[PDB]
Amino acid sequence: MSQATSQPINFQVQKDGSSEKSHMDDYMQHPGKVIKQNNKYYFQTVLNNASFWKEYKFYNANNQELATTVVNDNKKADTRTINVAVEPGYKSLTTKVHIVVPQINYNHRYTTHLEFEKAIPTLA
Ligand code: COH
Repeated sequence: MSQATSQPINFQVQKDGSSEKSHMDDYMQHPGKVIKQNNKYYFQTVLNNASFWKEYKFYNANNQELATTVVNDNKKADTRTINVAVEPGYKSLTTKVHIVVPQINYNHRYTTHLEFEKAIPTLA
């Protein structure tokens, strides 16, 4: 068995090398969610046009890997809900994504940074 507690958390995806909004921010839903599940913490986020995201990896500011788990795939809406393993106090994530839109031959790898509105909290 598992027990889980959650609250909303907002964020903005910003450009590599910059504090500017990345257009990647438009491809994730807002706000996200922080979940505490069996004393483990997740940032739960919804990817828009999920079919375009060929690969994605998340890291903390110190380059540690943050495992992801798929919790929903909605074919009709073309969305994917994922949990990203995080820890209380995290303020930003680095993301590396491989985006492919084959009808327009768009095929690119990007690094961005996802900035939480406040640090991931401790939850009860
Ligand atoms: C998951 C995020 C994501 C998706 C789904 C996506 C899918 C799509 C898509 C779908 C049909 C279209 C028409 C575009 C069109 C563009 N993308 Co993106 N790209 C995305 C993340 C990026 C990133 C990252 C950049 C680099 C600049 C930035 O905004 O961070 C980018 C840059 C662009 C640029 C160059 C402008 C620049 O500032 O360099 C065009 C044009 N785009 N891309």
